[PDB]
Amino acid sequence: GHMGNAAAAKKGSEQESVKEFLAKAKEEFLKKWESPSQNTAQLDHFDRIKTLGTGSFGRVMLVKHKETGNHYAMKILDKQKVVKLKQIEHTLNEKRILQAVNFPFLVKLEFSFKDNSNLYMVMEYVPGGEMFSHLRRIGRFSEPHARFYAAQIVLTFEYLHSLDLIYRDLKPENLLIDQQGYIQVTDFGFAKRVKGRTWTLCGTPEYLAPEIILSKGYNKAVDWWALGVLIYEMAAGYPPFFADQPIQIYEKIVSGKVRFPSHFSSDLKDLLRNLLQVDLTKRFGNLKNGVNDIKNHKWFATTDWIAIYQRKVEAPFIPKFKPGDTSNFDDYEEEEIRVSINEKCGKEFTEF
Amino acid sequence: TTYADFIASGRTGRRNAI
Ligand SMILES: N#Cc1cc(-c2cccc([C@@H]3CNCCO3)c2)ccc1N
Repeated sequence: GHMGNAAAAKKGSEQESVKEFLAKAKEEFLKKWESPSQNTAQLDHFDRIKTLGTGSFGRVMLVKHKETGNHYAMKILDKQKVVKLKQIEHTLNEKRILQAVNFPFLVKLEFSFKDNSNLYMVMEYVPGGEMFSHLRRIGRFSEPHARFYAAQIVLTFEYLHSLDLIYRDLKPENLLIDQQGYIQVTDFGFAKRVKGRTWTLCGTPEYLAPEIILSKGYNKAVDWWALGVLIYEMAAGYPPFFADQPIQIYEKIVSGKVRFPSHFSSDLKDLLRNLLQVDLTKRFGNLKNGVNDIKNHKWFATTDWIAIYQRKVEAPFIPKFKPGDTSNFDDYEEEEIRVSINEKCGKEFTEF
Repeated sequence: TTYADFIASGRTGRRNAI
């Protein structure tokens, strides 16, 4: 066989220890999921510094806590705009997930609160900015560098899926790099508690699994497809399926054909063919052996999963350290934060 | 080349969700 007695016993023990960790982590998650934290700071505790990102319903700003001097990233959502754009459930769900999860590669919600006009989520500030910018600048990551990031996503999805959470938003734009070179996942606006199947068309074209495109009910295996897309794009510098228009992207995704750069190792191509598998009965992460088919793949043979979790592996890349430096985020026009004398949409946001 | 095709796609910047 592939393993002698010592190696097989070690692997079996490791896999049983994962089950034990996940059972405890579920218990902790469910307590916070059923009794969420609310109203843990207020706006005048913070000085606003600068905008790190903007969207249709709000913005993320660097702020400084006046007493500690600590910097945070504050997501500000205009209650009236959230209602108008039909994002009440997504907004409440994102905050409920963030306050309940706990994992070293998931961003931490330090405070949350609301006022007459806005909802506020105060999260850790992650000064390395988005993986996206680093990837486009460097061009592509070497296989060991891509693997270091991929291993963190594998463990994060193993954790989230144990909680029956599907993520549905994986892409370099949604992965931040911290000062130690490790990944932080921040956006939970498309995540959903799903024990079985779900049906919403959501995600980003390049990262959509075929079953989403084909308007099927789908499950957590869409996240493993997305992992394949991410690994490919990290190692190649471009994603496996692209075109001028989304419809042409979708034709490629559903086709069952993927092509690889000549510098990809055979081990990498084998992993990617098993992740980017259209046939759900064959896709890694969706078989009887679950996440272990991925973690035990030859491409990950050098990965010490516990050392990654414990953050004891030396990262391949440390973003330039300039603690409130914003250099790894884009520049945006600074608009004011207005708070009305009258409470807006109170009933809709009671749970926030 | 594939890289040139990627540039030609116009989808090298940050991608929006559907
Ligand atoms: N630090 C930090 C931090 C930054 C963001 C953030 C920064 C830029 C853009 C975005 C959003 C959502 N993903 C990409 C699309 O626009 C989020 C979110 C949480 C954070 N804790």
